[PDB]
Amino acid sequence: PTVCRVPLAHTPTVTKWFKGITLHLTATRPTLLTTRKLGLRADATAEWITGT
Amino acid sequence: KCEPSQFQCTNGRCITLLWKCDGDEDCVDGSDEKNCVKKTCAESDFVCNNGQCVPSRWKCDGDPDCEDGSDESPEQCHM
Amino acid sequence: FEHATTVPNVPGIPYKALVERAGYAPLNLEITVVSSELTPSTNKEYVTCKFHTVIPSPQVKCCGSLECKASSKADYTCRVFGGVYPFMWGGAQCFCDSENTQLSEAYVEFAPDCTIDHAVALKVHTAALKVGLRIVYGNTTAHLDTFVNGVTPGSSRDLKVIAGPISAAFSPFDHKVVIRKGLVYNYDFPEYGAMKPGAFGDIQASSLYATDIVARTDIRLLKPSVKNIHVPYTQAVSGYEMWKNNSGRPLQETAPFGCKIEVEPLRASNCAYGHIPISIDIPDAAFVRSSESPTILEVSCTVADCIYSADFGGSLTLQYKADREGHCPVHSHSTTAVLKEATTHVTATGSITLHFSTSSPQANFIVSLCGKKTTCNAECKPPADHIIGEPHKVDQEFQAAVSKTSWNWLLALFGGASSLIVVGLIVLVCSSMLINTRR
Ligand SMILES: [Ca+2]
Ligand SMILES: [Ca+2]
Repeated sequence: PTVCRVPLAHTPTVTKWFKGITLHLTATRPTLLTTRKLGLRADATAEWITGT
Repeated sequence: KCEPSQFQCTNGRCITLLWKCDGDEDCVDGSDEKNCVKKTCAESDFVCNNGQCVPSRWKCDGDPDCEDGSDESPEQCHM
Repeated sequence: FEHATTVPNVPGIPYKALVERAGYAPLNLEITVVSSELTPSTNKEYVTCKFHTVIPSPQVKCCGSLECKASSKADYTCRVFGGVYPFMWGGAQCFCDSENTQLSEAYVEFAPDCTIDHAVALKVHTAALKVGLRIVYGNTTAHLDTFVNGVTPGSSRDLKVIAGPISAAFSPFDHKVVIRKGLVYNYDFPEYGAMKPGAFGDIQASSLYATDIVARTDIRLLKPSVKNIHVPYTQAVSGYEMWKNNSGRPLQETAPFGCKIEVEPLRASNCAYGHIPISIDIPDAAFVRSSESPTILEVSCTVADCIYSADFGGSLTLQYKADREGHCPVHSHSTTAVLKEATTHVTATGSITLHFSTSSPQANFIVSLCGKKTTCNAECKPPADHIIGEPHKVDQEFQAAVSKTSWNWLLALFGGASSLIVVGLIVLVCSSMLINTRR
């Protein structure tokens, strides 16, 4: 076991509207966007995002 | 305390393991270097008869630098 | 005294209550759920990883026959092939032409790098909840970790709190769980002994260093074809590798109720579900006589501006006339409005501005200033911001969630309809006996 230096992606911009958000994501390389709701149902998502 | 991902100085502040036994003093009292077995000397680093790692420029500079004085012995550098 | 309080289990928003007994000044109670731990009782079934196929050196009997002998090793396949005539660097290794026989063996092992890359198949039974609390009563602040089962008198020093059973039994884990390098999955792994080739758990063992390895990896031994010495074999792909390819996403990302799944031990931390019927036992020294506490002769609450939001989007000023200085508690006796502070300085006559949070579009909550309840009436507008970064402090009721203007109009329409119904009733009863007396 050891420690590796991993990249930090560009912090996304959040557009706020009624009962939702928009993430404006910049990723030069495949990056993972994971979401989940904090209630009885998760509705979890997973995506590898490349590009803006 | 702090996680095994960090090495604790003998001060209370802990630096990561990549900074321990790396040849650089980053503990206030130097407790991250004077414990590991990385006793190697650099390519340009002169080595005393006592084993200390002294820069090559320090050799026969006119003043004793190393503990045993081998850096300024007449045998080690003729005068 | 015992204070039956029901603290909502959400980690970080204090729950403000007020405890009184006749003849004593009210006390401010603040219970904060700092951390939660859902630790289930686990049982280690087996350990799996990528297998290492071990093909021993072939055995050749030049003019004779070889037998297959039973072995304990994992997936021990053993076959005997006649008429081989094997070749090494140097030519023929046997002197017979077609009476030679080759013994092909191939068992399976644990790869050397499995001390890191391996999965632990666990069966988890019912879970237990352990919470760290921050009871602040009066002036003292206490820290204690208690088990939410309803019977343990978990007590730091003297507070003697009992955490009653959680209202809704919840667990992010199903009966079977796979742990691999800190990632926790909800996988229906095969049982110990029923292993399929090409599926997760085709090789199993109680420990990485145990001698009881069992495997079913479909090792088929083939007849040698080339002249050079060869053991030809074909095998199913590693079920561990296939599962690693199509594992899905971990519970650390698919968990409900915002739970943090952690390993060693397997636990879910900081979950927000249900309610904790917590019973407190305040030391009698904290309480004080009403005679010594300041008394409020007249207090009136006027509310300046309010938006119902997750944060403290309300302001409240009240003018009091107290006969004596000191400190006094402030508390909102409603579930739809919660005050930010718990105590304030009381000096003769004055006014104090207290910020609160509400979810109803009408601040119709009743505030207490060391007794002498007062009612506040307001006109709470919707918030300007759409998305906030902080949880809601009060629940969403039904009676409070509808404004009084909307209540007035809904009641007006329903009462109008009932009014037509009742006037119809009175007119038909007034006409019935009139017709009866007509003849
Ligand atoms: Ca260092
Ligand atoms: Ca010198």
